[PDB]
Amino acid sequence: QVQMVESGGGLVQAGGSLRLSCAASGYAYTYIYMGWFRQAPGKEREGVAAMDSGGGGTLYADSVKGRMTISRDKGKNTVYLQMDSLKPEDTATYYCAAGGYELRDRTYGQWGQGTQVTVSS
Amino acid sequence: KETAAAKFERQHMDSSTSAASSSNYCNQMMKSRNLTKDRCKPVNTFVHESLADVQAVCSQKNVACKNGQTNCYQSYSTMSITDCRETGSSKYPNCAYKTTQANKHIIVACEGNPYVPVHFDASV
Repeated sequence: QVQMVESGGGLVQAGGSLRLSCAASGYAYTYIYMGWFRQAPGKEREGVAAMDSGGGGTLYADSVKGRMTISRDKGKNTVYLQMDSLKPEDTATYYCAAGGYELRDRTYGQWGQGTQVTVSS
Repeated sequence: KETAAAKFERQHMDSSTSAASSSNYCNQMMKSRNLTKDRCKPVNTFVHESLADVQAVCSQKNVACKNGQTNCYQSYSTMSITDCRETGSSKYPNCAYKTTQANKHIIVACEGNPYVPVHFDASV
């Protein structure tokens, strides 16, 4: 019943900036944590970034910290990922998730279908 | 080892009965569900609702868990529960409990695919 939508991916160029957007609708409460995970071809799904409903509790994977920024609208079930300078290693399917804790994949119960980001270099 | 989902069912589900009908319910169930084999578990709650109804809580209101983690879910409706609390004179191996039957909202921690309860957090 909850609609998880996430978008903004596609074929992009190394060095460019990119913003991914996610929203939940059909949920009558607030997801405390929302975040972004990604999975590159043949690799394990990994946590990228997460943030709580007050705009804090922010966490990043070591390999993306300083290179991407998560944000959320206050009072809302939205979350965003601003990527400052795409690297080849950022090619992956990016998933938004809601209702878990930090970057613990198994704790999240709502997932978008994933947006593919393919970085040319 | 037992899965987290199966452990929650063993430790916290009693869909066979609508309520605890005897003051010995906790003495019997704490023992029969294997909660007194390693030590007397001091506190435990059983939920007298269908498995489907309890699993549905993972799609209800997101709340914090008592330990500050944030993958807990509070039931929209009250549910039949039995709280088991070890008595003062209880001494392993004869673990003894006070049985309290009530109708309260439950809070569970949820994980996995399918997203199901893995811990019983609280009632309110």
